[PDB]
Parts: sequence; structure tokens; C-alpha cells
Amino acid sequence: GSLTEDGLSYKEKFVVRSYEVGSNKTATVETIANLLQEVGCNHAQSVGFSTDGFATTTTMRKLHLIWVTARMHIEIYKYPAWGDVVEIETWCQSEGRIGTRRDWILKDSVTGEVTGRATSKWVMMNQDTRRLQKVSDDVRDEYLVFCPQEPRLAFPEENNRSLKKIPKLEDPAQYSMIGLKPRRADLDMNQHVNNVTYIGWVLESIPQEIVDTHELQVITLDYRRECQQDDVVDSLTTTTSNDSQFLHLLRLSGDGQEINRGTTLWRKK
Amino acid sequence: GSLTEDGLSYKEKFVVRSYEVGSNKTATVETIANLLQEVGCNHAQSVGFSTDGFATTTTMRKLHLIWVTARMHIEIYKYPAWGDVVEIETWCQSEGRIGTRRDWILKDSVTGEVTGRATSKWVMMNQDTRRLQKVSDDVRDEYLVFCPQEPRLAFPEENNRSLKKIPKLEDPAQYSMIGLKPRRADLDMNQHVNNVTYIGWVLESIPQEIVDTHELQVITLDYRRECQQDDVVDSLTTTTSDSQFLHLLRLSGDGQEINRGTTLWRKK
Ligand SMILES: CCN(CC)C(=O)c1ccc(N)cc1
Ligand SMILES: CCN(CC)C(=O)c1ccc(N)cc1
Ligand SMILES: CCN(CC)C(=O)c1ccc(N)cc1
Ligand SMILES: CCN(CC)C(=O)c1ccc(N)cc1
Ligand SMILES: CCN(CC)C(=O)c1ccc(N)cc1
Ligand SMILES: CCN(CC)C(=O)c1ccc(N)cc1
Ligand SMILES: CCN(CC)C(=O)c1ccc(N)cc1
Ligand SMILES: CCN(CC)C(=O)c1ccc(N)cc1
Repeated sequence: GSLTEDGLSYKEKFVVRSYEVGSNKTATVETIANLLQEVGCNHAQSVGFSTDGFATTTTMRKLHLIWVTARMHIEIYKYPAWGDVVEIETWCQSEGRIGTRRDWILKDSVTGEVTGRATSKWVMMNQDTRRLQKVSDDVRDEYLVFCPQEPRLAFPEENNRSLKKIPKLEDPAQYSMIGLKPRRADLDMNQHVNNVTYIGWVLESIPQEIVDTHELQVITLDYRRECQQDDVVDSLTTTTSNDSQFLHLLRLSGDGQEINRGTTLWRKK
Repeated sequence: GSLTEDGLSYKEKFVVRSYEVGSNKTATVETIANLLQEVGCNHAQSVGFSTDGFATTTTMRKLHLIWVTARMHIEIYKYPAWGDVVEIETWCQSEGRIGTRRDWILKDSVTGEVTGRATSKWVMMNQDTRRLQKVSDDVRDEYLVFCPQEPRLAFPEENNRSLKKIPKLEDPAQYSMIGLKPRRADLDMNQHVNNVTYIGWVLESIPQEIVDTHELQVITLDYRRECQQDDVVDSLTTTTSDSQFLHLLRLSGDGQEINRGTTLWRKK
């Protein structure tokens, strides 16, 4: 991997592994989400920010401030097959004092064609109080010299899916998977549940017949609260719709506290 | 990755990823086990066998025969840090008509030092009846031209840890993690639970204080039965001692054994 010529974006190639693929012998969306996080982390390293997933400056570290994901939105046109080489380009942009955005473009390395795209919204939070805060000029200025100054969007479209508000699923859910719990493999280096595990949990309540006959085209996921030590999660799904659409809700199995909400769009194979 | 000069082994380099590391910022043993499976699969591919994890010939495919893991044994001297490049060499060997063995050697690409080693026992089974079978001459001959003819062992010593019999843990277990269940990410391309998921489940019942103060040095795991559709697993652990543990995975309901194993940990 390397920063590009102008130093405002980062590119890295990956060869799809045997254990990274599903029943069609192509990469799962969780494998894609993991590669997006990996290239994001290598971009942060390439310019001197923290490499713990929080991409902080020394200024944020003394204030105990971190960046956290508020939303992930992925659209895949073609999942890469096992053994295929995928090239991913990523870049970041400030969105005033609200937060930051990281975008990605996925390409087939052999054809050069765009096979997927993704975008994410990040907010600044105190790591101890968990209180959100607006971005100060000092923090914004530190990041601005590492971002394009003119807008560069993976999702330029007028009223695109990545910015739509997601409603709260109402009981009874059509489908559910109960009592989901993380194991050590689901944790990151900071002992926090990896953001990709929540994508897996959302997908667990999609019936197997949909997965066997359809391909996931778009997923939008809001992150509202973390799954903490000893927490157990229920995954709820209701059909909202050759295309099938679903509304998703992850909540704590006991008191029903919301942890995530999302939507998925699937195309018939 | 590529076959080596003599064509009887395969080498491949991997750069440790951000999501592949634990609290010490070094690769977990499940990341190591996944890389061992990946290099095994690329070796099978390089010589024309199936690439579904079963490494079959056309002869085995017409008979509905597959190779399955009976035991995995891994010894790690140093876990690679995030960003480090690790080189893994692998080869296989027939063990008469009982089955086959795959061995691996892990090295730090910069220093050339051996940082780990692993070995595994595989048996031939009919994929439908699940009945084990001895290896016929026809199948053995197909594999022999792809294996070293003189013994080459990652664990050469007579009576080493990789060959020891593992006892069955007796209730009550000292520690347990109950109701473990796979999700789609735990499945392979054939919709079977990945062998590495069982390593993760075994480790779940080790108390967090051991993991925080020790490093896993050796793991030996027997595979007795698969976790099938809608199965739920209990992970049981008892200290037998460095710290040593005895492990048992069994189905949550009737208590049917699926795996047994042992782990050896060194104080940090
Ligand atoms: C979205 C979080 N964040 C810091 C703002 C980053 O990942 C980041 C990384 C490299 C870079 N040049 C600029 C930003
Ligand atoms: C509805 C609140 N919310 C997400 C927490 C936002 O408006 C938001 C917008 C841009 C961004 N980079 C980060 C966050
Ligand atoms: C207006 C769309 N939008 C912000 C992108 C949201 O509703 C949103 C709210 C909370 C959250 N964690 C993530 C997203
Ligand atoms: C006991 C299972 N387990 C994962 C190891 C957890 O409950 C757990 C959840 C969140 C977290 N940050 C850390 C740990
Ligand atoms: C242990 C299963 N098995 C087939 C015997 C293999 O993985 C195998 C792969 C490549 C090779 N040259 C020889 C053997
Ligand atoms: C005790 C039975 N058993 C394991 C099933 C074996 O003797 C065994 C030995 C070598 C080998 N490649 C495969 C199997
Ligand atoms: C000491 C002999 N030996 C094989 C090495 C075993 O006890 C053995 C038995 C069953 C199994 N699935 C794996 C291993
Ligand atoms: C419903 C959860 N789940 C994983 C998708 C399973 O019970 C499962 C277990 C083994 C297997 N081969 C296939 C599936």
C-alpha cells in the first residue's frame, strides 16, 4: 500500500483468501468491511496518526478524544472471487465541526473497473465519558492538510441512500436471531467489539433462503451504542419491499436498549 | 506464494493486518491457524487438487471421499506484530493407510528465525456417510509424487506433544463458557463450521486473567465430531498444572463430545 501521487488518498491491493469467501466462492460483505478498515488504518499510519482504529493526533490524545463510527454505508456491484486481486482507494474529509467522513472505492485490479464503493460518518467523543463533541479549529487544522480541499465524494448522487434517515423497527419483528454474543476473535486490540461484528449480527436474522437466492447490494448501518462486557444482542429484521429490502434493529437482549439500526437491499441472483 | 525449487513444499508471505491482532498488538493464534489453512489451500491449488479445504483428486471425488482434520497441533515461540511479514512453508506426507499429515514452519521474514511450527493429522472419510476409510494404493500413489519421500517432520522427536493421547475432562469443570453458536462468518464455502472456530471456542473458557498475563505457547486439539446446523456448544476447561489446561467442547443439550484438547501457557 502507498499514499497516491498528491498524498491526499491511499491505495492498497488485497488477494482474496480461502477462508474469506462464502458459498458462491466470492468475498463476504464482512471480508469487504474488514479490508475497508485495514486500508483506513494503513492510511492513518502513513501520515503519523494513531493506528488503534481511532486515528488520533497528540492533541486529541492529551484530551482523551477519539474518532468513532456513527454510520457505515457499502454498495457492492461485484464481490471478488477467491484468488482475485482487489484494489481499494480511500480518503478522508472534514464535514465542518460535526465530524469527518472516510470514503472508499473498490476496483478489480485486472480490469480496472469499479466493483464497489463505501462511505462512513465519524464523530469525536471523549473516550471515558462517551460524550460527543464538536470539532475545534485546532483539531480540524491538523487533519485538513491530509484531506482534499475540494469535495471528493464516493456517493455524489442528489439524495443518495448513504444520507437517508433510518426508522426504528416496531415489534413484532418478522424475523429474529436471539442471544448473539461476541467471542475474543470479535474484539480489537483495545478489547472493544470490532465494527464489522455488528454487520455480521445484523445479517444473522436474514433468512438463509434469501442469502442462498440473492446477493447483498447495499447495506447502511447506524452505530448508536457499543455492545459492552457481558452484553448479549438480539438481531431483528422485517421485510419492507426482483429486489428485496429489509429494515434491521440490534438491541440488548435484556432491557432492549438499541445498539444499531440499518437497512439492506438485495438483488435476485 | 509458490512451490519451492524441488516442488515438494510451498511458501507464502503474509503481512499481519490491523484486525488480526489481540491486546499485545500481535497476531492471535486464530489468525495464525487461518494463515496455516490459507497456505495449505494455495499448496493444494498449485498442484491441481480441490480448493474447498478437502484437497481431493478426481478419483476421490467420484467416490465421494474427502480429507478431514483429526488433530491440529501448534507451537508458537513469537507471535508476529501488526505490520510484520511472516513466511510460512508447508508440506504433506502419507502416513501409510491411516491418513496424511500436513506440517508448517513459520519464520520472521526479516530475521529468517523460526517463530512457530505446526502439524496436523488428516483422515479420509465418505462425505455422505461420514464413515472413515483406510487409504487405498490408488489414492496413496496420486499423492506420493507431491510429497517428500524421506521423512520431513516439523516435530521430529519420538514421543513429542503432537502425538500424545488427550484424556476426557471429568465434570465438574473448573471453568466454562456455555451456549456458544456459530454465525455465517464462522462457515466456509461448503457451509461447514471452519476448523479455526473450534480453536476460538476452546479458548473462550480460559479466564481473561490468564490471557492478560500469559502467552499461549502450545495448543493440541482433537476433532471428533462436527458442530452441525442449529447445534450449540459448551466450552469446558480445568487447570492441570507455566500453566497447563485440559479442554472439552461438547453439545449444549445431550453433551455429545465434539473436541478435546490441551493448552500450555507461559507467564509474560
Ligand atoms: C476518519 C478518522 N480519521 C481522522 C480524522 C482518519 O482516519 C484519517 C486518516 C488519515 C488521514 N490523512 C486523515 C484522517
Ligand atoms: C444525525 C447526527 N449525525 C450522526 C451522529 C450527523 O449529523 C453526522 C453528520 C456528519 C458526520 N461526519 C458525522 C455525523
Ligand atoms: C440524517 C442521516 N443520519 C446521519 C448520516 C442519521 O440519521 C444518523 C443518526 C445517528 C447515527 N448514529 C448515524 C446516522
Ligand atoms: C465474555 C464474552 N465477551 C467477549 C470476550 C464479552 O462479553 C465482551 C463484550 C464486549 C467487550 N468490549 C469485551 C468483551
Ligand atoms: C492433507 C490433505 N492433502 C491431500 C493428501 C493436501 O492438503 C495436499 C495438498 C497438496 C499436496 N501436494 C499434497 C497433499
Ligand atoms: C487414533 C486414531 N487416529 C486419529 C483419528 C490416528 O491414529 C491417526 C494417525 C495418523 C493420521 N495421519 C491420522 C489419524
Ligand atoms: C495418540 C493418538 N491420537 C492421534 C495422534 C489420538 O489420540 C487422536 C484420536 C482421535 C482424534 N480425532 C485425534 C487424535
Ligand atoms: C443458525 C446458526 N448457524 C450458523 C449460520 C448454524 O447453526 C450452523 C451450524 C453449522 C452449520 N454447518 C451451518 C449452520
